Amino acid sequence: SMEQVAMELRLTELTRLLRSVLDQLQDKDPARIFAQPVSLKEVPDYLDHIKHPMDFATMRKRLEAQGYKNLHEFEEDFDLIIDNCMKYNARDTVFYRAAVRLRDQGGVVLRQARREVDSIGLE
Ligand SMILES: COc1cc2c(cc1OC)CN(C(C)=O)CC2
Repeated sequence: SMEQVAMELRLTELTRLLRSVLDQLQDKDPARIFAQPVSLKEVPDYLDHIKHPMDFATMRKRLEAQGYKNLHEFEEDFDLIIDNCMKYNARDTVFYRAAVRLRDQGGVVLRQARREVDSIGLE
């Protein structure tokens, strides 16, 4: 149907905006602490601690398969990256501190992304 096509154009547009958001967020991680899944070879007990792992590579895979239906679902995954890290690692670690900085700097980006999604009506 034409309606289904229109929907898919909207999803494609959202995906384009979210790709830009994701790039901007990952720039705020120059250490690449959050670029890849935490390795279960180097951290074998990780899944005992964290029930829903997330990282930028995994987000990007879902993104390019148009797997985010709205900004909220994307934000959920971003929050998982930050929140998992702040649980697993202690406050005095480079990991925890990197998560705080990512959260603080990313909020700026996400604040405007929400306005843009609403404004352009991508949902
Ligand atoms: C072995 O290598 C790494 C280990 C970890 C991280 C990053 C790494 O390399 C980039 C990040 N971490 C998080 C997000 O909890 C702690 C574990």
